[PDB]
Amino acid sequence: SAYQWFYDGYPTKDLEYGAMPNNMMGTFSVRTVGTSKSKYPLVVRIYMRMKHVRAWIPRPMRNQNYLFKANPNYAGNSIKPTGASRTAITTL
Amino acid sequence: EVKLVESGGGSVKPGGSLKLSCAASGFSFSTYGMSWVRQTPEKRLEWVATISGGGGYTYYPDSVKGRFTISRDNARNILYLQMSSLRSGDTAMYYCARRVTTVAEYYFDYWGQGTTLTVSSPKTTPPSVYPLAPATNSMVTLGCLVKGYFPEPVTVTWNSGSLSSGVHTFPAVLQSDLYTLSSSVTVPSSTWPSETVTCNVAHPASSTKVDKKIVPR
Repeated sequence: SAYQWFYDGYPTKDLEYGAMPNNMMGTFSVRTVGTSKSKYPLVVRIYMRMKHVRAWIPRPMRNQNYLFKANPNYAGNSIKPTGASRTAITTL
Repeated sequence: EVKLVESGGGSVKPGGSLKLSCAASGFSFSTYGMSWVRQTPEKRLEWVATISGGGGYTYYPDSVKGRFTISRDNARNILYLQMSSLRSGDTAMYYCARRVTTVAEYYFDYWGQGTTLTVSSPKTTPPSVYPLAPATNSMVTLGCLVKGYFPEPVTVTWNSGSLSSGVHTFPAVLQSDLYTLSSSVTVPSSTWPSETVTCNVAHPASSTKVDKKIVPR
């Protein structure tokens, strides 16, 4: 019923954790027309406007750097404070 | 118990660099700010640096801002003080202190026992010990003059501690950029010279230890 960015389980320690496959939109195959290679070097750019959006269950804004496209794993050494720090709580 | 025990120091020639450290025990170190203070030969107390409860801010006085740098590692509960471009005016005894919060100001609860820093250009010299007997009554005061050593301190023990009850140890006095002290002991005429009296002078800086039997003149 909806694309879901987070899945807390596995599909019927594992490498299938957080994998909601039913979120696939499909593939776009590009190629020069014709039996033979094109005569020119080409570059295609794909833009995407999202329309008619509906969202549910809001959640904490990622405050740590992303490491992988799949999971939310972060760097357990480089755990930085959400925002700019200061000297004392009495100085501005 | 709250314990601050510091390490490092000794003789350094002027211009050299050194690092001092203090080790904490029996209180949560991270929740406190920590400072060093120095005492010139038992008189003047001078603040030299503080560090915030975490990394945060460091604060320095205007005699030192530039050469010293105070640090902490809140895994082993230990302060650090590196001192670079050390000068002759930096000779003193350095304590590590804990800084607590009061109504408005701050206060230093516990002080460590200090390390001693001597910044100086001369050599390390073993001392010379000379007996002090007299050339007539019922009490005998003997002595032991130990002259021309560097640095401090030295130690004068009398018959290996047996005579400690009648012993005066007079502070070492600096002249010739060498130190010179005296030490006296008091003894009943029943003990001397019928029994050996001997002063024992140990100078750890050089690992030199000399013994003088006081023989009657």
